[PDB]
Amino acid sequence: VISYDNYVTILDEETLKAWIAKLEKAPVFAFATETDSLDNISANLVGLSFAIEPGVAAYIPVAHDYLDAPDQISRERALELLKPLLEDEKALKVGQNLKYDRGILANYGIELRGIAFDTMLESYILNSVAGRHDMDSLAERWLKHKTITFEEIAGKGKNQLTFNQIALEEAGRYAAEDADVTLQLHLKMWPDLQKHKGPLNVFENIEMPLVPVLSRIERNGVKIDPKVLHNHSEELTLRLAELEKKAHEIAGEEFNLSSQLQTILFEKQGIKPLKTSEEVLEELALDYPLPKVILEYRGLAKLKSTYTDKLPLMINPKTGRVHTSYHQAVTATGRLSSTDPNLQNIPVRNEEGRRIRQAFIAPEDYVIVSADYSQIELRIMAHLSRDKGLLTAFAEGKDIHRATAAEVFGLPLETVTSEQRRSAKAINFGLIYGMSAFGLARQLNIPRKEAQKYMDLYFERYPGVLEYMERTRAQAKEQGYVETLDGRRLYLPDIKSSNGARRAAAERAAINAPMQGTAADIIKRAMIAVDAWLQAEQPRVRMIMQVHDELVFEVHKDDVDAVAKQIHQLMENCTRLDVPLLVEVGSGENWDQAH
DNA sequence: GCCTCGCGGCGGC
DNA sequence: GCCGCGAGGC
Ligand SMILES: [Zn+2]
Repeated sequence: VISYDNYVTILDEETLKAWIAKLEKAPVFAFATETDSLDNISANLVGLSFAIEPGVAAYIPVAHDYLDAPDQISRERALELLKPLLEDEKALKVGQNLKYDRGILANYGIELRGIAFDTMLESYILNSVAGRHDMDSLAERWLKHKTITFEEIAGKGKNQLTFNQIALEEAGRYAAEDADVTLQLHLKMWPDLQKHKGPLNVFENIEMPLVPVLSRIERNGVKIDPKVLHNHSEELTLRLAELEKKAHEIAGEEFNLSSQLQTILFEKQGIKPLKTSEEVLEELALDYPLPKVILEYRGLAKLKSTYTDKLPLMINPKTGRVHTSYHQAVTATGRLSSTDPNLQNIPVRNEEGRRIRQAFIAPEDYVIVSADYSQIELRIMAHLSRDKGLLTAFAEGKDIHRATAAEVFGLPLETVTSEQRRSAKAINFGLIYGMSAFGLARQLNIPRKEAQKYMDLYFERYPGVLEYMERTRAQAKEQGYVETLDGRRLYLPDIKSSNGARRAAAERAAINAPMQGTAADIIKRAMIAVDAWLQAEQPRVRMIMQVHDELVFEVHKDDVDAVAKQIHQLMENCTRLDVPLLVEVGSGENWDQAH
């Protein structure tokens, strides 16, 4: 197993100073933080652990307070001896999700500075789709070492012990083993990473410097107005009733129900539909009423609970603000998923979604400033296909949907019917998602091979797009992956799936990911760029959220004119300067007003 | 306290 | 590409 004889628990200053001297001369050192809660802003540090060499790791208890607990170094002293090591940029620390550890250390006025290697990210940059990137999983994968899962030394459920209650030597067993494994994992992964500059560059210059900016954004969080949501909740209740009523105008009783089960699904028999919702029961049809009205219902109920009713319950008591959680190593293409307030999931073009964005308030004398990337994936696609047509559309500011419509439908720009710009929009966005022709016919759902004819007309006027496409489908099967403009690799194991039906999903994915991924890398770079500028100049502005391509700030009303200008300089410049970039900036007293 | 289906999650303690 | 939480039958 692992226990009390491996790692040392440091309960006295003399030993601690000895360990600091060796940390001062180590090339890189690991390190962990042990707390009494996962809330990075309300958690109290309970102990730390460091490992300098496989097997050589120790635990330092500072705040264990159970019945009759042994005397320990105080948190204050342990930290004042550890602080200069912790803030020394020349001291390269290694850890598993060092964003947490940065936040906790930030709570004591300590700015963690040697954030050199984060194992969870090395895993993610090594292979995005390889599997779960949590340490227990990396331990079985990279080292076949079954670790001590947290649940063992703390218990499960309600009477789960928090770390400070857990006995000094058991705590030590987990925390020091953690520190040690983290280091061994770094020792396996960093070599492989160094192999080939694509991935290594993303790690070195996007992924790792982003970690402390993500701890800043979460700890800033957002200010929300619980009143506005409550009004929209009463209203959402009302609206559900109609659906309930409108839903029932298309049928039925009977009911016991609602809500799912055999009750709504019953009608798949007599309300003659083809035959687990959102999904199946393709109403992709105008009528039948049942798989249409109950979808309008599920959607607003969702909206109601998930946002309108949960957002008021998530205000942090210490800050009076909501702190969304950004997960850096979870999506397959390189994007950031926000959870708890999952900003990505609030509907952009919907009337009930525009109310939610109104709840996000700018504090007194501050306004919300939004900076969004103007359809960057199409500008990225334009850059990946070397198609002079698309390049020029963007060069002289032509609305690409209308210019594309003028070429595809062979007609003068000035007279483009809006009826044609829509058909041009569908195709254009289609190619970004690697839309398999029928995809167009089902998105712009009403034509058949007319879409096929459309694709022909677009590729004849824009050959570069399918040049791009074939080249990508090629390197996809060939190498087993596709890379973004900087080197991020999506590994596609099923591109060669021996006609495994949706092997073609990997083909789609192959054309999709380079665009999604380069956009993602571009935003991360912009984030790093802006944050840097904030840490140096410290203007009255805080970066409060990031979602889908826009970055939301909270700039002081007086300073907005220069700040919106700086964002405009930073973002479309020290980012992917080889793509033609446009960032739209808005200001309003709330997120939607700034949109 | 128990089972199955449907939507939103995956790190850190 | 696999796990969880929450609702409805019960
Ligand atoms: Zn930890």
